[PDB]
Amino acid sequence: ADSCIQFTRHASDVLLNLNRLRSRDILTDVVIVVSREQFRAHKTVLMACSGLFYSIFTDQLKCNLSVINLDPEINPEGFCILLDFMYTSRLNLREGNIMAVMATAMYLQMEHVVDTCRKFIKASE
Amino acid sequence: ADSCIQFTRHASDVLLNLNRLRSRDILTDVVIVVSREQFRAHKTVLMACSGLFYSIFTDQLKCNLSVINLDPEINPEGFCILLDFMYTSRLNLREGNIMAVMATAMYLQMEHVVDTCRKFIKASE
Amino acid sequence: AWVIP
Amino acid sequence: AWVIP
Ligand SMILES: [Cl-]
Ligand SMILES: [Cl-]
Repeated sequence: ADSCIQFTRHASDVLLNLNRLRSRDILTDVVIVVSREQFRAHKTVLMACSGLFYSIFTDQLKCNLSVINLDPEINPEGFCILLDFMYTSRLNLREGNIMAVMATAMYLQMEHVVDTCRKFIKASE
Repeated sequence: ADSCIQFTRHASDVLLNLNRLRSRDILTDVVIVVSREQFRAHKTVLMACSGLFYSIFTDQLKCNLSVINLDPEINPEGFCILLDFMYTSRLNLREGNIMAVMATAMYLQMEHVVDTCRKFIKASE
Repeated sequence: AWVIP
Repeated sequence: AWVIP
């Protein structure tokens, strides 16, 4: 302990460094395939951000797979935007991509992203 | 992107989930040995927090090791406190452990921890 | 939570 | 940074 001190910037610094490892392809251990596109990532980061990836990588057989193929209805740009969000906290939400981002976030089980997509859509109707 | 929105709590939520994976021993890929004690962890988290572990796991031979043995002068409690800090942002700094925490943080190349240890020591002299 | 960074 | 959490 109750006597701990805390470094405010630590969590963001860790995330920034995990994104630098991803950029340089250091210790990436899985390829996510979204139709014709491939995305290299760290399984622990995916599990920490997505209920779907947590379910996949806690499965006794799927935990050992080096390639995961997503449903063909998933938009690769939508997945790219959510993968960037996982590694940076920043979501590039635009009129031209919001429906694909929302559909991808529902599939990946990322409720906070689903919620902001619903709010932006509702504001425009 | 320049049009991104940001989820303030994302980085801390990611770190909290990586610590939950560590607690449950999920996808841990290295054992750090500090004399008689063993600590299971994720190489990417260690690399994101420590200059020493970044150097170790970017080495073309050491990146593949599943066990890393630290210098015998390293105190296991000191290492435990810094490993908890890496996964939570919280540092359990006490009169009885500050010298060991500072020595361990210098070895692990964690400058922000070294800096607060120096400030607490200086305040007591 | 969401903000303009 | 450091704070009392
Ligand atoms: Cl989310
Ligand atoms: Cl530090």
